[PDB]
Amino acid sequence: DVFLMIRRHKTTIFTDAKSTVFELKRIVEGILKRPPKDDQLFTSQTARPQAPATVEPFSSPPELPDVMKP
Amino acid sequence: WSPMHEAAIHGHQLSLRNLISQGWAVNIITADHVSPLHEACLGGHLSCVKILLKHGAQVNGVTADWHTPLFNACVSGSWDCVNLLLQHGASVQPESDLASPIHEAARRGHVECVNSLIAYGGNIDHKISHLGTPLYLACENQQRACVKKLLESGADVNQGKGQDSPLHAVARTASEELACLLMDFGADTQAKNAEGKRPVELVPPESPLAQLFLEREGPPSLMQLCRLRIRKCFGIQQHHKITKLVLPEDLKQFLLHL
Amino acid sequence: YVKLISSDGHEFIVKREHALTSGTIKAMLNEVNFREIPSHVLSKVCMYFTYKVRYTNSSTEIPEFPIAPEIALELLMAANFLDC
Repeated sequence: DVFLMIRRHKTTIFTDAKSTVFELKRIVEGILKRPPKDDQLFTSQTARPQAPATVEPFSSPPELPDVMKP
Repeated sequence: WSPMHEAAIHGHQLSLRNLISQGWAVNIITADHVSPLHEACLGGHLSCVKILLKHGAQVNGVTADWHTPLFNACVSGSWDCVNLLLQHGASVQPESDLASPIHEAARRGHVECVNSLIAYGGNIDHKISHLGTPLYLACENQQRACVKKLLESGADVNQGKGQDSPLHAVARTASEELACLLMDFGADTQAKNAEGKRPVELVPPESPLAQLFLEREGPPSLMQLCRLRIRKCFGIQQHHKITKLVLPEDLKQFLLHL
Repeated sequence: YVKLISSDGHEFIVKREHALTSGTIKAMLNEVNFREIPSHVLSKVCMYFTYKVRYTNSSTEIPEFPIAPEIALELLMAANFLDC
């Protein structure tokens, strides 16, 4: 199983799959309603549940407190 | 024979002040290189330690069995003696693996002594081959309050003796109390020792420890995960600085394990 | 599937059974607004849900859940508010 974030505009879909891109385009259809990577048009290691692969940017974290620095 | 040693053994502070004023030396040692200061510390005789230090006793003398005055004070349990020696520059880090102050205080559950040794710059994680870390010995001897003091201070919950982690020693012991404690500070339940065995495999068939290592075989709560990560940013005995964070008091106490 | 909405506007669509890892959400339960959790936290929170469910007993070694220090405090507050 392969765990991915599908992101487009300020929305993010969190799901998992395997096989091919074909049925994956329809997975979106049955969620956000539409007809069926990096700068282009996925493994046990490249997309773990806790580290999903991305398929608008998030808010920026605040500065680290001083006591929490090295 | 020696009146000075003899007085120091029994905590006779009047006899000591008498001997000193008649002209007896304070830095007298036996053939074993034991001074009256060593014996005073061994007995936890704070008045006698004060008197000897005032008259120039040496706080870092080493006996033939590798004992220093600080080591003996850690055997006695007198936190006042330990503290007094640390103030006068008693070396925190001994040369012998046979007489480590921080380990002796830890195996005997002398929390306050442990606390002071750490405060004065002792290595909380010092790993002696044939003993382990101070955390490890405290676990072996089921010294609950040393374990909690060491963990709270930032001791590495996973360094024990060789490949045997503290969680292992605790499992053999069957301490349900110490097991929960080590897991709160992030002990690895999936670690294997020199025999390939994991902690759960060393606990009696009839214990709730087995269910504890296995029911919590899943992942910790995200709050637990955040706590481990945040505490990992502070150095030894710096975690109090969590006070200075802009955070609800409930969470500061959670991070401080209070 | 449920819609979790962060404080700066991001919309997170996750499996309902996963989002049920938060007791706080389980109570409120098809669209949950979070006026205090920012997107860079809520995203990590959803990842934790995925991680939690997937590894909630797979007889394998569970891997470390990565947490950068800069997000730890806000994430702890979120974990506290969400009971997970």
